[PDB]
Amino acid sequence: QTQTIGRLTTPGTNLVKAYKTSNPDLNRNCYWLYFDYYVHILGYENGFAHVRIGTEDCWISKDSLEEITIPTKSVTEANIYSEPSRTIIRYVPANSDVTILDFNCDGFYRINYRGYIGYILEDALQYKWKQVDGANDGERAANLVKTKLGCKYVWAMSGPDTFDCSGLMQWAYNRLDIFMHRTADVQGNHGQLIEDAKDILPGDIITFHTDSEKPTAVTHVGMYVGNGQFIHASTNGYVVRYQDFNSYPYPVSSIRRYWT
Repeated sequence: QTQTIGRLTTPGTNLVKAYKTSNPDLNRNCYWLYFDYYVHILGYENGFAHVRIGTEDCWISKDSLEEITIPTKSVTEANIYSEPSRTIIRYVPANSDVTILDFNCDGFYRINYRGYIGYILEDALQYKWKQVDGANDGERAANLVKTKLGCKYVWAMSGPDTFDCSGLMQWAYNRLDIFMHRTADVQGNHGQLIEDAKDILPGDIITFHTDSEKPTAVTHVGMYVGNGQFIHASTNGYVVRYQDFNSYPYPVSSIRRYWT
């Protein structure tokens, strides 16, 4: 499928309602999407853009996002194929200036090279769309939140500069084209369940019971980042901060793995 790149702009605010069809009851949105998130644009219809995050697709107002392209230079000669697979369309010298139109196409960017359109290997271009390093998406997610240490706590925010506990998680996995829902309790009910804290890995999310007088309730979430530490947007300082996993005095509800 041919797709373009969307960056949410939500003019004048931080959120836009999402719907599951192009003719919705505007009062019955399935959830929201947020400022500076990234999506694949599937198409347009009835004033809405059809967007996709990983395995999730929904509809948002065309005014809430902007279609964008990404220029970069190549660092490794390779062939621009007609689809993300090594019919040849052209060739890219040493470091040619190109323009990316789509990403994460089974290892292949979709680009424009001096007027020629097609798919090129990800590692051939200087720009790396995940931004961070890591052995798997879990470690990448962990390194993404580490970049946010010190960011201030604000309710209902998901970046780029302020966060609440659940927004930090959804922001991090949106940067990896992996969708999770917005609230802590829903996040803790999806992805692969890790029943054993000794088996946790960076990028795994942890939900917690933080109210002793409502001990089954789930309002708070963090992400394991290795070495017995997790990171969370916390009201204990109103900041994104490290937290010692073992001495944290609030019980775990679930450990969930959204990376594969």
